[PDB]
Amino acid sequence: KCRIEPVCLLLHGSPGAGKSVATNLIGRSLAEKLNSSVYSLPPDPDHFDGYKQQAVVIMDDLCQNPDGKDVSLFCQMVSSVDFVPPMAALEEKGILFTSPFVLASTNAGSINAPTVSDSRALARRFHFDMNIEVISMYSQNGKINMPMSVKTCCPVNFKKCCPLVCGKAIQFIDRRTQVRYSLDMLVTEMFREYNHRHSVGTTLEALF
Ligand SMILES: CNCC[C@H](Oc1ccc(C(F)(F)F)cc1)c1ccccc1
Ligand code: NA
Ligand code: NA
Ligand SMILES: [Zn+2]
Repeated sequence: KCRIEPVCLLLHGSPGAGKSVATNLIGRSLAEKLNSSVYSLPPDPDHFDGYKQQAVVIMDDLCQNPDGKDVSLFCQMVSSVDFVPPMAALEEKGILFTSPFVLASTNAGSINAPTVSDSRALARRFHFDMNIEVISMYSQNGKINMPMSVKTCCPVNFKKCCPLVCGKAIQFIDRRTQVRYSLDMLVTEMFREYNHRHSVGTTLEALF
């Protein structure tokens, strides 16, 4: 346990609910706070082609019934263990996974791991576990309207505001408590959690 655990978000939404744009805006806002960038993890087995310790890793379109290999990898990523992603297949040197944020999205209502033990392990890692709701005036034919939603309407974590950012077009609902957030509010909550985990007091508390 030498690593601070990444702060992890899981977004559940129907197809066309804006999941991919939401994770890429949340990730870019967080990544810029850390003077870094976003990396989308390839879904295929050697998942880390292009990984350069970017501050934000995104996993889009998680399936409802993941492979044991996928569960295993995810549980390593979102933990305090030092580990080297599978890079030998890419003929690239082993580098440590050090990204402090992991964002994922799924069309599944609930992720079912192979065993209930694995389901518990996933649940303790999805620190922010949120449902996406698209507001009906910003959706047509089940698809979020991006021109409408990005048109400039101030926000805390973005330069300009738009319906996507301030909760007019898309909202996030906490799956446990039903508390509701805009995208802007969610970035604040996630960065606050990152600061909590890196604070001196928190890291010292772990010595007892
Ligand atoms: C074959 N297509 C799905 C492969 C895989 O799906 C996953 C689904 C769930 C998880 C979990 F649960 F977070 F571990 C991890 C991966 C995935 C999805 C997106 C990015 C990397 C891996
Ligand atoms: Na948490
Ligand atoms: Na509509
Ligand atoms: Zn706005």
